[PDB]
Parts: sequence; structure tokens; C-alpha cells
Amino acid sequence: GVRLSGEARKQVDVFRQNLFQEADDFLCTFLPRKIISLSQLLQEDSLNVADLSSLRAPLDIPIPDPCGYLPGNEKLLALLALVKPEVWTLKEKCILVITWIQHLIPKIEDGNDFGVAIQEKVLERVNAVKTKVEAFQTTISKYFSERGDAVAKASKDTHVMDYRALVHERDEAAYGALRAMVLDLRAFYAELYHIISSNLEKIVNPK
Amino acid sequence: RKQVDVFRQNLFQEADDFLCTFLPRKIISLSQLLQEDSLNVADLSSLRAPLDIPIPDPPCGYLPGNEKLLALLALVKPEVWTLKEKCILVITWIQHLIPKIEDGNDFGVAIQEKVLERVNAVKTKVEAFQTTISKYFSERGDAVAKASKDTHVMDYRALVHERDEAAYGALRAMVLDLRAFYAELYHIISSNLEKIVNPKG
Amino acid sequence: RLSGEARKQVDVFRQNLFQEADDFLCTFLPRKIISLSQLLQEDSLNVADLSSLRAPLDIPIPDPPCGYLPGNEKLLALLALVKPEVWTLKEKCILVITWIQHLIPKIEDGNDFGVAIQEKVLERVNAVKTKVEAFQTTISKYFSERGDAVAKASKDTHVMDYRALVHERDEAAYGALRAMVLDLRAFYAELYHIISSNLEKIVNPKGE
Amino acid sequence: VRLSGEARKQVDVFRQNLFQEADDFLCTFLPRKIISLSQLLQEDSLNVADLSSLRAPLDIPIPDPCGYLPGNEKLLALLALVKPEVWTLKEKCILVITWIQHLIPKIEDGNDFGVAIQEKVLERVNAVKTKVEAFQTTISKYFSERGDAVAKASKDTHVMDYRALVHERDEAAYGALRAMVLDLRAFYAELYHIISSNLEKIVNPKGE
Amino acid sequence: EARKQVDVFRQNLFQEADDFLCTFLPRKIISLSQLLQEDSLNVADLSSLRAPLDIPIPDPKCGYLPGNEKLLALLALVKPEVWTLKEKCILVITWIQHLIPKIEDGNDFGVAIQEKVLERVNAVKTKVEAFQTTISKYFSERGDAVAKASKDTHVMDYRALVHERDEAAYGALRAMVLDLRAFYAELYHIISSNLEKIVNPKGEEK
Amino acid sequence: RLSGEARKQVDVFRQNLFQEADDFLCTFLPRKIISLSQLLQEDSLNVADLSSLRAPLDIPIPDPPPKCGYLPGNEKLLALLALVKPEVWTLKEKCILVITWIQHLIPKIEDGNDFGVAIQEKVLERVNAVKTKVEAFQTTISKYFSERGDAVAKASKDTHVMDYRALVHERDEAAYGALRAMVLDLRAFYAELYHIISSNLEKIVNPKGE
Amino acid sequence: GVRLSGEARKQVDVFRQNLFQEADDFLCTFLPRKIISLSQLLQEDSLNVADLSSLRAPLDIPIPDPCGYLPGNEKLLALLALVKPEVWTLKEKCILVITWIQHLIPKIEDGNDFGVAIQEKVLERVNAVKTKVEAFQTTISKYFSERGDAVAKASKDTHVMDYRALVHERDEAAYGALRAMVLDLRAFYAELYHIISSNLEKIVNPKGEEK
Repeated sequence: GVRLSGEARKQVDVFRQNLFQEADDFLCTFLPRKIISLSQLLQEDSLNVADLSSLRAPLDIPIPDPCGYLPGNEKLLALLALVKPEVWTLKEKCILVITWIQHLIPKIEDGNDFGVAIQEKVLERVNAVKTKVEAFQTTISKYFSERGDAVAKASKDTHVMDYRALVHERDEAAYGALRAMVLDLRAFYAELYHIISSNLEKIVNPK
Repeated sequence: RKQVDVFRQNLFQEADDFLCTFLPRKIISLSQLLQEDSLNVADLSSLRAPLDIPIPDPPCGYLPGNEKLLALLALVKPEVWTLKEKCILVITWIQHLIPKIEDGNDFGVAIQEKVLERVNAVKTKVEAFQTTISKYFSERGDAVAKASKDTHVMDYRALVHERDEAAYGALRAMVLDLRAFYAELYHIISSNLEKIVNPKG
Repeated sequence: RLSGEARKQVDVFRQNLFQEADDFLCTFLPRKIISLSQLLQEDSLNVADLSSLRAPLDIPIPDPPCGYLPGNEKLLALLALVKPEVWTLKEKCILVITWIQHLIPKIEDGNDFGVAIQEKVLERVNAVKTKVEAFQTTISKYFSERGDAVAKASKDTHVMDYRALVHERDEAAYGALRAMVLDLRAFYAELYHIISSNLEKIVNPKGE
Repeated sequence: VRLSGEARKQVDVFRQNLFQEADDFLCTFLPRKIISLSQLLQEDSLNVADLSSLRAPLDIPIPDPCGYLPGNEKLLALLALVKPEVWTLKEKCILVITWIQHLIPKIEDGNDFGVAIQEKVLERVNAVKTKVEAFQTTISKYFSERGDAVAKASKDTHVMDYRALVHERDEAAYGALRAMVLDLRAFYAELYHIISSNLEKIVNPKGE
Repeated sequence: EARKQVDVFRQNLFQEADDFLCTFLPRKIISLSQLLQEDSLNVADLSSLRAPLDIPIPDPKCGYLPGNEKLLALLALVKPEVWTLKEKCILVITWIQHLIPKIEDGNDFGVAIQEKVLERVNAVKTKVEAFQTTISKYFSERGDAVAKASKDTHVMDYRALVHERDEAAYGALRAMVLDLRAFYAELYHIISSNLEKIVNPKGEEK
Repeated sequence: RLSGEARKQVDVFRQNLFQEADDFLCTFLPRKIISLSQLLQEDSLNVADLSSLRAPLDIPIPDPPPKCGYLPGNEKLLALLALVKPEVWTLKEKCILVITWIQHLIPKIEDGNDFGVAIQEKVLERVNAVKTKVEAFQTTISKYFSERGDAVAKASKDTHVMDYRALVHERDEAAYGALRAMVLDLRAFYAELYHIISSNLEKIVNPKGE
Repeated sequence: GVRLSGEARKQVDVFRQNLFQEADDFLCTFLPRKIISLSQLLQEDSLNVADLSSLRAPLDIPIPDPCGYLPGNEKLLALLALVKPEVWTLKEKCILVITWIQHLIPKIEDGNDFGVAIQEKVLERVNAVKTKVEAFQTTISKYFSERGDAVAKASKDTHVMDYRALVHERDEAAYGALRAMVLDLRAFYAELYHIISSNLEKIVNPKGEEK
């Protein structure tokens, strides 16, 4: 096996035990609560807007004839403050599930290959949600810089009505994407639960 | 753990509702949209918007966006989003129908993964549509901004009208694709549903 | 599962699509094939001297110690001929795709070979669509690039290379647009031949 | 569904016309071309001993602690020789492609080996077309890059490296354009040999 | 003579790796999980992260604009941890590769295990190098953000994003520690459970 | 094969090419292999102190509380470039020659005796990999002048930054090192081609036998 | 077989023999000396800095209230002059090992495939080392242009402290990377020795021709 000190084995163990308890806690209590909590958030009015013109923020740019203070969209900011911590907390939980399943990978042995193949499939699935979640964060970072460059272009060049029209469009595009984000996150949490739950037997001992 | 059940049951009802009522209605509704005149323009020169940029002479006002395209965009744009949403719904549905990974009877699960990868390919194309729409406003904006700043170059003017034609053609292709996508999903799921619900039997 | 409204709504479209595809294959495709090959005969697409393509460039030459700059009319007139042909094919590619996919049967273990034929024809049509979309991005590339070319040539009057490239873009576009028609003809022809020769298996991969 | 008397006859006229075109190209055109460029390779403009003779005058005032700058004539004259050769091959690549694809038979389980030969020759011709299109993007790269080079060299007079590179681009272009002719000769030659030696199997993969 | 100089390094490396695996790794695993307990890394209200901006609001030249202190203090904690792991990844790599035997036709399975563990460690190094490029991205991006916000005072979205970058950095830096803990943990478990086969893929004794 | 004396005229090219390739392989290649390895002995390519490479910069240093003269190129690098640059082009040309040669030796695609043709394709893909690397060298050379130019242009415009000045000298060192590696590679490439073709020539000329 | 001119066969042989001697010389004498020499460099204080704040170079940019010549970080420059020639010399030796192993590839023959497979594995490994070492050169080139653009931005916009902090950060980022470089280079030389040494038997004759 592996060489270890009397102190070194105890400090490996405390973490291992703490992690396993964390994962078993997350799977049983946290995940079902979260699944519901965001589906309940999806009921809230800010995420179910009928007329997308109500999203539109005031622009106050002087129309030319043949600059003051331009505020950011409040509605999107309030929405962002709701979805944004949810993205981060899932990414964190993805890492937790990954650390968990990998500590359940046994000694690479020629006997009984099928069991370990299941573990690798569940693991590659969790990695695929993490990848998508990280793709969400890069969509959020894309919003502020792009809306900023949009209003900066619209104010500098007052004569072009297309620059003005895109700023409102970015807000609609962000809104729609942020709505899709919650649905995805709900589906991701749901997907993880179902894949792990149904296969847990084999996941804990592939042998 | 009965708090997980309400969602599961609610989702299954949602998916079965979408497949039976929503999808056929949508399929028709956009094919009916394709009949409307705004999407079947004979002369593409009628699309062209006024430009009002002063021509220089050898020794600016306000430039409006294309109304016709804006009105068209307001029709296709919510259709793109609603499909992307339904793609997620179908995905969540099929994945909850994936059984315990078991050595017995591999063939059934292989069918589920094929239908799933197909829906993902539709979502990928739909997300490619949204990035085409986002590309329109910034590109037409930079086009008129360049055309107004440099009045002497007439190809800058000619491209603004070209972007509108390029957008129109793309937006027309979008509806056809969306119709085909909804149709494709229905047919793939319907014909295989038997195996999709229980790959094991 | 089916409902009273759903039964009708799916069938009408299905029947309408099949009729559309069978109509396209029999009448439209042969007519197109000829119509563009007849276009290829026209003089605007068979220019001997490419210097005749060259458009006037109104730029003052500097001396050692600007007005209107119009686009190339000849290319514009050519573009108005090829451009709708690119779009109409892309549309027909989608039609053929929707058609073949509605002919894909239940995924079944019995008789795998037939379905393999369907997927090959389908991947071929997708490869044609990919090339057609590559044509549209070549057309979009022309106006922005010729624009930046004349804008650079006017701003910097001293460089003769900028002036030389504007005329070169027009020649490069012309040659590409000529290649486009040839390709489009070949694509329509290729589709007809692949579908026609295999239609038997395409409609029923299983038999009976 | 069988086609009308005018419909299939119009599919036939093109088919027959294409086959005649391809058989004409293979027998007469290709050998003539192969020689014609190899004869071009003999010409002095393409075999320059001293590459400093390529160098064009720059006339930019040296600073102490602008007029109009002409393009390189020698390269322009060379370009006018290689450039139509690139386009004409790209066109012929499309012709060979349309030809071989009309020779692809019904996808059938019997005798797979023959069709595999057809696909190999076809993928080879596609690889030649890809390289030819890579040549056109090298030519387009020349004018914009030499233009930006002289524009930078004139704006910032104090830096010699800008001036040095303009002459370097011309040498880099020359060398590339020389390699282009060799490649085109080799491509035409390669096509002839691959098609000629395998023609038997190319026309009928099934045999008989 | 040449073998004597290769030997000292070889022996020194093996001792280093065996030292790292037994003493260093478990201590590190704990030390950062203990860091994760600290308050600077568990902030409830992310608005407390927000740094003062002092840019004059226009009405219908510029003062000194400092960087965020809270992020700087956090960076000084995560940043040396990223580098030290990258270093240890190289150490494990050098170790396992010196344990690769003569390529021989007999008993292929054992060497296949070694290559799998090795490709895993390389994947960890790749992710760690992706972390360094995220840190380098922070300063240049926050800099361009405040530079844009000061130059164009009128546009709020520039000012709002500077605070957003700090939140985005914070969240990423938090994820970094979690990942690093998981990486160290993952390496220990993969090596420990397979060590037998890792030292001798062939199976020998003397 | 319907008409024309021009079939005796695809023969002239074929024969001319084969003679060219056989000439290149026997006489040219060994001479080249040596000639560059002899170049590698020359002092300009074996510089001890890389500070001797450094070219004068003459940019006025600012003073804390005035436009530049003429800024020459690095002569040492220019002289080196004039030696490596024609060698890169001549190899790229010879790669095309070897390619045209081996492809004319590919026989009728036939089911009988597959192994022989597999050898031909391996040698061919190898020569293509050499050409790819040689074309990567030309794009490194083109990168030098534009990058050194933008470097001095930035250094002169902004006099106050010493790192802009420092990188110009660094590009010259980076170019030198790369150009040295280039000749080593070219020697190795010529050597590699000779060995791969020579040892396998038997199978390369007739993959079938007979 | 291959046809040869008397002069050409002499000219092919002299190089062949010279290369083999070079490679055998490199493997036996150079490589062990290098392995040690850098690991001895790793002991030196400039590469083992406790406080990374000591790396920080003076910036002299006037703080605004609501010019000058800015020198390059000497410490990094002195470090660069140490690692930089080591990167180049390894890249050169990678080419040498490659030329060597490829001249040991025999006639492609159907008999005894296993031996040649070993040669290709060692070769692809050396190529992977060369790739990483070319990735190091592009990291070094990245340093000067990036630090330059950093101080140029920091001087132009005096009011933004983030630009000023990043310049010091690049130096720390470079230092850490340059430290990792030496470790990697040591590991690369070591890795090459071990892979070649343990397999040399098969590397010289994959066919198992009697010694």
C-alpha cells in the first residue's frame, strides 16, 4: 500500500471523513431544497415579464438636429444579484461531487472493469455541467463590458440610432439568457441528483 | 424525499403537455407566419432604409434603424428563445428517463443518448441564431457610424443596406430552420417514444 | 400519444412537406440546373480582359516638394444575380434535410444497412449547406473589405498599393463569384444524382 | 416519379456536356498546361539570380537629428502571370469533382472496394483545391500587407526596419509566387497520373 | 563518474517525492481547508467587497484611484498556493517518469497504469496554469476598467463593472482554493491507492 | 488518350522530373548537408556574448522636472538572414520535388499487396511534415521585421519606457537564437529525408515488386 | 539499395559518423553535467527569494492630486540572462537527439514490428519536450512586450493604481514562471536520460541484430 506517519494518517482521515459527511449532507438535504428554491424563484414576477419593453432603461442622450448621466439598468442588476450567487454555489458543489467520486475510485485492478466505468461516466457528466456553469460566468462578464461599450459608442456618436437600439437589445438578450440560466441550473441540480441517486449503489463500491 | 417527487411529476406533465399540445400548434403557427407578406418580399430593394448622409462635393442629422427588420426581429426573436427553453425541457425529461447504468440490455440506453445528442445539436444551432441576432445591431451600427464619419466612401453606404438584406435572408432561414427543428424533434421522439420511456422493457 | 387537434396539425404539415420535396426534386431542380448553366453563358460572367472590370478611382495623386468614390457597378450587377441563388439553395438544403429526416424510421436492431444510407445522404446535404454558408460569409467579406480599402486609399494618397488592391478585390470577388455559380450548379447536380440513384432505399431503408 | 420528355433530356444534355468537357480537359488541356507552365518556369522573370534587382524605389525622406510611392512593377507583372493560373486550376478542380461524383454508382452492399477508390481520388482533388484556395489568400495577403508596410514606413520615417520589410515582402512574395508555379505544375501532373492510372476503376467501380 | 552524478540527483529526487507524499501533502490538504474557514474567504454580503471609486459624476481632472485592498490581501494568500502546487506537479511528474521501466513486450498492463496517473497529474498542471492566466487577467482588466470609467465619466456601466470584476475575481479565487484542495486530495488518493503498481509495474523483488 | 503528340510530351516532363529527383538525391543532398554544417562552423552563427549582437539605438533619454534622428536596422542579423533565408526557400522547393517524385511512383490502386503502398504514403506524409515546418520558418522570418519595426516605433514615440528599448535588443537575440535553430533543423531535415528515402528506396520505386 | 557517388558516400558518412559521435558524447558527458549544473543553480539565492516584495522595482510615476526614465527590473534581467541560454541549448539538444534516433530507424519491414514502435515512442516524447521548450521561449517574449505596455499604460494614466500594481505583478509572475522553467528543464534533461538509457539496447537496433 502507501507509507504514512501516525500524525499524517490522522490528518488525511479527518479531511476524508469531513468530505464524505459534506457530500452525503449535500446530496440528502441541500440538493432537494435548492431544486425547489429556484423553481420557486422561477415563479417570481421579475423572471416572468410579459412585455420586454418594460425592461428598457432610460437613455437620456441628446438627439442631434440637421452629455449628462446615463444610468445602468436596475431591473437587470436586481436579477443579476439573484442568479449570480446561484451560478457560483453550483460550481462549488460540482467540485465537491468531483472530490467525492474520485475518493471512491478504487485501486486500478484487472478484476471487474465494469464498475469503474460507471464511476468515470458519472464523473465526466459532472465535469460537463461545471464546463457549462463556467460558460455562464463568461456570459455574465460579457454583459457589463458589452453594455458599457454600447452606451459609450451611443453617447460619442449621437447621430446613429442603431447604437441606442442595441443597448436596450443587450438588456433583453441578457434577460433571456439569465432566464435560461435558472432553468439550466434547476435542470443541472435535478440531473445530478437523478444520475447519482439511481446509480449510488455502484458509485460507492464498483467492486 | 417526497419534495423531489412534486418537481419530477410536474416536469413529466410539462413534457407530455409540450409534446402533445404545444409542439403541433407551434409547427403550424410559424408555417402560417411564413405565409405572411413581411417574410415573403419579392423586391429586396423595398427593404432598403433611408440614409440621409450628405454627399461630398469635389473642389449630419439622425440616421434611423430599419423599421422593417425591427418588426421582423420582434417576430423571430421570441421564437428563438422559446425553442431554446423547450430544448432544455426535453433534455431534463429524457435524462430523468435514463435508468440505472446496468450491464443488462445496453441497446435501449444507446437510443436515449442518440435522441439526447440530437436535441443538444438543435440547442447549439439555436444559440448560434442568438449570436447572429446580436451580431446584427453592432455591425449595422458600426456600418452607419463609418458611413457618416467617412462620407466620401460609397461602399460604406452600400453595405448598410446589404446588412439589412443579409439579416432579412438569415431571419427568413431562421423560421424555416425553427419549423424544421420542432418538426424534427416531434418525429424523432414520437417514432421512438416506446423505447425512450423504458429502454429496458 | 395523440390528441384531436394534434392529429391534424402534424399530418397537414407532413403531407405538405412531402409534396414540396417531391415537387422540388422533379420540377424545380432540373430547371435550376439548366437556368444557371444558361447564366454561365452570359457575357458578364465570361469576361476576357479583367481590366474592363476595373472601376474609376477618383483620387488626387500627391506631388513631391476628395469627392465621391463610387462602388464597382459591374460587380454589383453580378452580385444581384448570384446572391439570390445562394439563399435559395440554402433554403432548399433545409427542405431536403427536413424531408430525409422524416423518412428516418424507428431505430431498430433489424436491418442496420438501410439507415446507414440515409445518414450518408444527409451528411452530404449538410456539407453542401456548410459550403453555401461559407459563400455568404465571402459576400459579406467583400463590401467591408472594399470599403476599408478605398477608405485607406483616400486617407493615404501617397501609397499606390492601396489603390492597386481595390481593383484587385474586385477581380478577386469576380473570380470567386464565377466559382460560386459553377459550385452551385455542381451542388444542385450532385444532390439530384445522389438522391435519384438511391431514392428507393431513401424512402424505405427497411423494405416493404 | 419519372420525369417529362423535356425534363430528363435537360438533365442529360448537361450530363453529356460535362462528360465531354472532362474527357476533353483530361486528354488535351492538361498535358498542354503541364508543359506551358514548365515553359513559363524557364522565363527569366521567374529565375532571378540577384533578389536585390527585385527591390523597388522607396523615395521616403530620411530624417536628420513625402511624394507618392509606387508599387513593385516586377511583382505586378509576375502576379499577372501566376494569378490567372491559380483561378483556372480551381475551376478545373470543380470540373473533375463534378465528373467523379456523377460516376459514383448506387450505394450497394455488393463490391465495396471499387467505390473506395473513387472516394480516395475525390478526397485528393479536394486537397488540391484546398491548397489552391490557400494560394489565393496568400495573394490577397500581399497587397494589404505591402500597403500597410509603406504606410507605416512613410508615417514613421525615422525607423529603417519598416523600410527594410517592404523590400522583404516583395522578396517573400516572389519566392512564394515561384513556389506557386512549381506546386501548380506538380498539382496538374499529380491529378493526371492519379486519374490516368486508375481511370478503369474510376469509370466503373463495379467492373464489367 | 557520470553515474555517480546521475545517482545523487535520482536518490535526492526519490527522497523529495517520498517526503512530499507523506508529510507535505496531508499538511497542505488541511492547511488550506483551514484557510477556507477564515472570514476573508467566507463573505456573506459581497457589497462589503466593493472599493471606493471617487470619480466625479457629471452634471447635465481626476484624483488617485486605488485598487481593492480586500482582493489584494486575498490574492497574497491564494497566489503562492497556485505556484507551490505547479512546482509539486513537476516533482510528481519527474518522479513517476523515473519509475517508467524499459519498454518491453512482457506485461503491458502495469505501464498503462503509470501513464494514466501521469496524464492525470498533467491535467492538474494544465488547470493550475489556467489559474495563473486568470490572475494575470484580473489586474489588466480592472485597470482598463477604471481607466475607461475615469475617461468616460458619464457611462455608469463602466463604474458598475469595476465592482463586478472584484466580485468575479473573489468568486473565482474562492473556487481556486476549493479546486487546489481537491487537486492535492485527488493526487494523494490516486497515487496512494495505486502506489504498489506505480513503483514496479512489472512486479519484482530483491 | 484519344489524340495528340502531347502524350510523348507528358513523357518528357516525367523523364525530366525523374532525372531531377535522382540528381537531387545523389549529388545535391549530400553537398547541401555538408555545406550548411560547414556554415554552422562560421563565427557569425557561434557568438559567445549575445551583447555583441546589440545594435545602437540613439533614442534621447527624457529628463524629469525633442524628436529622434535616424534609427538603423541590426546589420548582424541582416547579414545572418541573407544566409539562412535562401536556404529555407531552396528546401521548400526540394520538398515539392520529392513530393512530385514519390506521387508519380504511386501505382494503380489495387487490392493485391497493400503493404507496399502504405510505405509510400508514410514517406510522403513525412516530407509534408518537413514542408509544414519550413513554412513555419518563413512565417517566423516575416514576423521579425514587422515586430522589430513596431518595437522601435513604440520605443521612439514613448522615450520614457526603457523596457520598449530593452525588447528591441531582445527581439534580435530571439531572432538570432531562432535563426541558429533554423540551420540545425534544416541540416537535420535534409539528413532525415536522405536516410528515410535511401533505406527504403527499394520499396519506394516499386511497392508491388516485379 | 541506394546508389551513391564516391564523394557523396564520403560526404554522407562523415556527417553520419560526426553526428553519432556528437550524440554519444552528449548522452555520456554533457547531460549528467547539465543535470547537476542547473540543480546547483537552483541552490543560488536569486532563484530562492523568500519575500517577493524584494523583487519589486522602483516606479517613479507622479501621483496625481484631486515623465522621467523608468528602468527595467534588474533582478529579473539578471535571472533572464541565466535561464534564457539554458532554454536555447536544450532546444538545440532536442534537435540533436531527434536527428540521432531518426538515423537509427531501419528499413520499414514487415518482420518484427515491436522494435520500431519503441523508437517512435521515444521520438514523440523528445518532440513533446521541444514543444514545451518552444512554449517557454514564447513566455519570455511575452514578458518584455507585456511589461512595456504595462508601464506605458501606467505612465499615460497616472490616476489608476491598478496599472501600477500589475507591473510589479508581471515581475512576480515572470519570476515564478522562470523558477518553474529551471525545474522543468532539469526534469526534461533527467527524463530524456532515463528514457534513452533504460531503452538504449532497443533504440540502437530495434531488429535485435547481434551485438
